[PDB]
Amino acid sequence: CHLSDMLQQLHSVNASKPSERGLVRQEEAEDPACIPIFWVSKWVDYSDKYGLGYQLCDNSVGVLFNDSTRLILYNDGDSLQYIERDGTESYLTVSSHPNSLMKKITLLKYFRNYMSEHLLKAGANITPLPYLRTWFRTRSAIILHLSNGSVQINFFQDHTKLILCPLMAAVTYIDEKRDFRTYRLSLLEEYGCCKELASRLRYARTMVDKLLSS
Amino acid sequence: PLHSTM
Ligand SMILES: *[C@]12C[C@H]3C[C@H](C[C@H](C3)C1)C2
Repeated sequence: CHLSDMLQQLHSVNASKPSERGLVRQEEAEDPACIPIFWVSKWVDYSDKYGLGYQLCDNSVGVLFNDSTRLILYNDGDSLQYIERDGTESYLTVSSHPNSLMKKITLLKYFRNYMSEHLLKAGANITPLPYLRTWFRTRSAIILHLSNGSVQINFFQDHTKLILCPLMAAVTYIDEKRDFRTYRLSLLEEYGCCKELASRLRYARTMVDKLLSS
Repeated sequence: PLHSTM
């Protein structure tokens, strides 16, 4: 799911030692045309019993249940998409659905209501349907792999975040002050970047390796 | 954390 391409993109940038330049010109690597359309704006880890609930930046919500199935609710508040473990996609609505999905739909409603009333929305000041294919958490970050190939990594301690988009060969970095910047990885290789971002990109490569090994 | 940032 574009993971191999992303790995190669990261390897190239990391091997170029972006923070070891006579003059780092990170700003020259920005590319407004590569701004992502979708990213995870909120999430709730209730995997001890049900799964991982999350909200995308367009206000749609979704859940990757422990049984590896997914249920997505569009931002119109009624349209739904169910994805089986095998990837088989089915479409329905909150008002018209099979009884077999009643429980998962109720669970999604609970998740929606919660995230809607609580938590900050990541990338709120930025103007941009995939489902969550895979996710895992390390001791320092949560890794989210979307069906459109994007990989998002949220770092717990400093709240910085990376949204990797392999189709655009781009990466969006949200720093501690919530500054949202989108870069072309090829330009980061050419112009370099600060030590902090370089470190996050090295970590990202390792996280992509994990997604590939899973 | 068990949820994203508040
Ligand atoms: C999460 C993982 C470690 C860092 C921080 C605090 C605690 C230990 C729970 C988030």
